[PDB]
Amino acid sequence: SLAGIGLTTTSTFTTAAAAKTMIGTIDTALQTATNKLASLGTSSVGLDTHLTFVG
Amino acid sequence: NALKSDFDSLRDQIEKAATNAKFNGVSIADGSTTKLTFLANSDGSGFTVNAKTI
Repeated sequence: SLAGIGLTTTSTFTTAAAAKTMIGTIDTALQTATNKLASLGTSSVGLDTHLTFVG
Repeated sequence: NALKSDFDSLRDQIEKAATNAKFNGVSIADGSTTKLTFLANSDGSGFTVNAKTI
């Protein structure tokens, strides 16, 4: 969620200079979001493997 | 007097021709601003074009 990735809701850029830092903020947000989703995918594969073994 | 009036007309013409050269409200020939910065990199770094008032 917006708090989770550090975006901070109701956070915009009022001038043409805050956008120069918003670029980097969105880059970091995208990086950490993709990392979290990769971890979730790994966990799902683990669940599948253990289910097979339990069978 | 005729040559002076010709001179004055041509000067007024230069002024009109100079102040009308705006695209989208922004221009680099009137002298309104000191420089224009465009995007040049996917991270925000800019391409700088100084202003050349004419």
